[PDB]
Amino acid sequence: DDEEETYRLWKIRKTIMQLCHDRGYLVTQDELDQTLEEFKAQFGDKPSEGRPRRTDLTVLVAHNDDPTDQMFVFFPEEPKVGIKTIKVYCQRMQEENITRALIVVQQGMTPSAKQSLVDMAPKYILEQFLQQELLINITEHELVPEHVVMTKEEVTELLARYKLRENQLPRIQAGDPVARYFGIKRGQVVKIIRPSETAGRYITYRLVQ
Amino acid sequence: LSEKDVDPVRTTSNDIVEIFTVLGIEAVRKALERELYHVISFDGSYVNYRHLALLCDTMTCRGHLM
Amino acid sequence: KSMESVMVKYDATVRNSINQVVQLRYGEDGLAGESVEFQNLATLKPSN
Amino acid sequence: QANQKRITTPYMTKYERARVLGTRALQIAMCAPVMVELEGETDPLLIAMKELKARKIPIIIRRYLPDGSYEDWGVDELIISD
Amino acid sequence: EILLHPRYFGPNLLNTVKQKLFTEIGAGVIQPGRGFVLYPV
Amino acid sequence: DREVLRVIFPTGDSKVVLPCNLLRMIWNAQKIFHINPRLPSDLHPIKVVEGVKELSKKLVIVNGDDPLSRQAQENATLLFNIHLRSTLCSRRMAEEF
Repeated sequence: DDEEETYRLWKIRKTIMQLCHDRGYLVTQDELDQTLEEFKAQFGDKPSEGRPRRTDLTVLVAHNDDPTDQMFVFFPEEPKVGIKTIKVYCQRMQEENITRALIVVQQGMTPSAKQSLVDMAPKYILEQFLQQELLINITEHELVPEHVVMTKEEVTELLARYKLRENQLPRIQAGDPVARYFGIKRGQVVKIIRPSETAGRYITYRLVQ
Repeated sequence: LSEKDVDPVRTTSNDIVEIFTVLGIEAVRKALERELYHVISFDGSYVNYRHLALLCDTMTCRGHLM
Repeated sequence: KSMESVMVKYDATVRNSINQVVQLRYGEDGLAGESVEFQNLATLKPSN
Repeated sequence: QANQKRITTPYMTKYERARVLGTRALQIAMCAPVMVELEGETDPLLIAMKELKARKIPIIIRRYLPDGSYEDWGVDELIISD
Repeated sequence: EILLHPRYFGPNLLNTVKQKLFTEIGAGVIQPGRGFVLYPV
Repeated sequence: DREVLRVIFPTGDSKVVLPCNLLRMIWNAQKIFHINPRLPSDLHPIKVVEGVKELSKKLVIVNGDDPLSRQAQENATLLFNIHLRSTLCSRRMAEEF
């Protein structure tokens, strides 16, 4: 029915708010807790023949530590995205001066679009999420422990304490579902904190590779 | 996990490659220990955790299923 | 054939031949498996 | 490394006890001077255990850390438990 | 690199490593499987 | 510590594996020192509090005063220290042991 698309759009949005907050962007509690009824009261009943059309529920958020560090989240009208869309969003990122965006791709992208994100990568960081990758916050799953991105000062103190080299840490691939959720990139480190049935708590470090 | 009224926190599979693709290397590190525990403990036997843990760490320290 | 080098170092880390870290303490815990015993927590189960 | 900043445990490991006794026994068998009054003992491996419990064995243990550094521990400096 | 036989591991050890070197001081590594100690000089 | 345990053991299974059997060591002490449990004890309850604090500082698995070392030192011994405080507490040393 027309309501399943409204339920999807809300549930995807709620996950993105939690993701933005987990990245450290300033998200208001009223948007983190937003119910389907309040989402429907803001954006309308059905997106086909109605107000919550794609692009309309685009999101923009600013970082907690700096007001100029800002990130878009886009919900393309193209079910499979082309360069036609990405280059427009790059222009908007130039105009509004926004270095990051998330593209909530419905079904996929053309290979040239997938390449273009790397061809732009050091300039504008674009990251793709499939619609089905956001219907659940996988970090709320009981198997997924708490992941914390370390700062370079912490990573320097870590390696000085244990006298390690980065390659001696265990590793996480940048395509890992959680490393993407935290938006992490090569050479960063995650501090992972988990309950231990022998010790009570254990802290693990993964190098991103 | 996406469906309505399914519990997205607890619902889990015994297929570990699904867990790696949906939940990643740390969920695998836990789910693998659960699977190794289940085959050992089903017949009532017991093995110290530190052996289960060390195998699951060795099979996952690389960042992917070895 | 994979685990035969995985070993506790004088750092008390567990490392392979490459000196890659497998665990920061043995068993997350630092204890030999032969000494530990089953015990009850006592505080866990009682009502308030 | 110096005597300070020793981070390895002050106990002698079982593996160190095994090799220290094995090595000191062969020394005693090779007419190495014995650091304790042997009360008619003659087996060099029981003399080595006698010397270990007296902390009289003239051996140092070089413990290698996984960074390639090392600590030198005199056998008498370690806590000996067997 | 002098090798010294365990019979010499008395007080005169260091004097002997010289007296032997002057006939033919580092850390004396004990060789595994043998009584002989190897001194670099 | 009770709320920490209820995170670590969401099932409430109190059976746990730890290095030192505290109840047996208490029973050994009761026998070694000929303790009559019907008489009042000369053990001051503050020595119970002070002693467990001073003991816990000696159960070192991670050396060094660096804060990451101390966070690891605390995490390595968390469950055993909860158990140690749950047993060598001042009241049980007066009502039970």
